[PDB]
Amino acid sequence: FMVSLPRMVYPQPKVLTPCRKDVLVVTPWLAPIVWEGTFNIDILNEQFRLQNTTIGLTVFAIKKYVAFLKLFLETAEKHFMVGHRVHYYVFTDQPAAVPRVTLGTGRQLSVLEVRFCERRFLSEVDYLVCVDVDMEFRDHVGVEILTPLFGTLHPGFYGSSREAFTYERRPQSQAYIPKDEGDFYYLGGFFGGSVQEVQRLTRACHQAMMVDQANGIEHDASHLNKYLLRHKPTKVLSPEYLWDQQLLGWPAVLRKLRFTAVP
Ligand SMILES: [Hg+2]
Ligand SMILES: [Hg+2]
Ligand SMILES: [Hg+2]
Ligand SMILES: [Hg+2]
Repeated sequence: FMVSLPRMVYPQPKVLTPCRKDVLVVTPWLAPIVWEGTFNIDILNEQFRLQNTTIGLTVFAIKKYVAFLKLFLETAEKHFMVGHRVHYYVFTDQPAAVPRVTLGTGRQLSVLEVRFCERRFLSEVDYLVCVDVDMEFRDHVGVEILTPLFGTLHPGFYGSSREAFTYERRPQSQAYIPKDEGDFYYLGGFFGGSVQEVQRLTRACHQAMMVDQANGIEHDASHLNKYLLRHKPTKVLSPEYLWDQQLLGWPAVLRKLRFTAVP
């Protein structure tokens, strides 16, 4: 049950004026492709606040990567889902090395040591967002991404033909994608969706990985890409949501760099 939106004043959408004339803003299966300019965040924020949405943000910070947590969480506090309930889950082998970062109200952090758990996510959050920790939020990352299942366009392949995508190409692998298949090349550093859809993804990925290991063949990205080929995501994030400015600059087609590699 979705309650009524309030009165809001904003510019009328123009049916005969395309949103962007430089990029694809919807997939062939009618999933939006989220670029700056495609969304009114005020409408979306209302929609998700009225549902009292809670978002889990999972990071794995092992060994030397704990060094990146401080900048990651600090910048998340400024840019990630500001205004909504956020639950950080930091998986680490060094719980004591996790920095004390000050969190805004309605936001919490759990440290989970690694050397009825998945069940925990189902009762605690509505969506899960899984990302790499050696990263920095530089601009808005908000509820526009939220959907049952989403992937993010790999920043070095978003203009490439499918032949050039570095999918798994060996037929013996469960991640195998032939040269004549593939919609996009998704990167493993930013994906998510509902808790249910994310658990299905990681479960299917874990089983495919074990089958490959059993067949003497050896990763994350290739399996994610196979999964999202066969289970089309309900939104697709533009490379705004995972960029490397040192490696790729700031091209015109990116009006914002939201989430980036660290110099
Ligand atoms: Hg638009
Ligand atoms: Hg995750
Ligand atoms: Hg992840
Ligand atoms: Hg996966």
